[PDB]
Amino acid sequence: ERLSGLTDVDEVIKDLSRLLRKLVKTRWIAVYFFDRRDFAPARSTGLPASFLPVFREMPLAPDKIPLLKSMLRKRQHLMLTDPGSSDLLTPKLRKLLRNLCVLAVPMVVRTQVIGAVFMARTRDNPPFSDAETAIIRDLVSHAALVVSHMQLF
Amino acid sequence: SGLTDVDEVIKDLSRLLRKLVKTRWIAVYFFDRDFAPARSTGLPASFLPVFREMPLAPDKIPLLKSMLRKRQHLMLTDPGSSDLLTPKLRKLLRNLCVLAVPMVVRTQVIGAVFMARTRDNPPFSDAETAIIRDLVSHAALVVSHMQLFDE
Repeated sequence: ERLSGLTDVDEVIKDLSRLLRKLVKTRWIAVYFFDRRDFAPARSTGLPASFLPVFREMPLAPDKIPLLKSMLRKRQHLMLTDPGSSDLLTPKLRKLLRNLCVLAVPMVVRTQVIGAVFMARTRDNPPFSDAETAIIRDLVSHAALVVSHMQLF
Repeated sequence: SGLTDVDEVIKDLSRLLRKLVKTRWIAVYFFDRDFAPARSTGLPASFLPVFREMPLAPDKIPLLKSMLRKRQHLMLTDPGSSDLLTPKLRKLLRNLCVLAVPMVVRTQVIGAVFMARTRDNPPFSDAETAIIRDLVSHAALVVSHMQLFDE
């Protein structure tokens, strides 16, 4: 009956996160929307409790984080299999993510980036495969289209 | 140019269902007031003309009417003896266990997925139907958005 009940972007992101975790083995998932020129934290699932305040308060600025600027410019996914030693991250982020393989998937609708989904698992596990990534990219693209219809209001 | 379309979502749903829940076949329909064939996977050759040309009318098939009213998935382990089917479907499906799953967005039925196994194999379990519900709900919402705002 009211538009608010039909445009609930957070329930879309919750459902997306749950389904991804059920389909692909992951330590955690962190979803951001593209605002202010930067990515704002939307929802995480599986982060260690101590890192939840960090996630909730830390915007991600492409101008500070080369990986993110690349993802945004190319409108394509990127994976870091050794973030600890990557110049494409901030010193802060290299340390935070040092034990992790990180897949960065932009939320793209037509030609535009509206957000990003980051998925992580520990580096002693195999990196995300092409097969896993194909599923992820599909599901994120579905969610992005839905969210974009909703954010029109 | 969009990163997906209704056809690609249905192919994706079909692939994931087939991967995660072993079936003989699946058949997906859109709800129009009857169900129109969308795509099948795994049907024998001889029945592809039947699938392509047999709309399913709830007014004629009580099982489908129940599915549509209740917004519930329904399983028949013995279609041959079932009063909730037509003579045609009783014969067609006599050797199978069939799960009927509605494609629902906020109470609205937009389609259905039928999944079959042979009667000789284990029927679908509650664990299997939970997986199915999750996948079908996702597809339903995306498809409904596309049908409404993009097509």
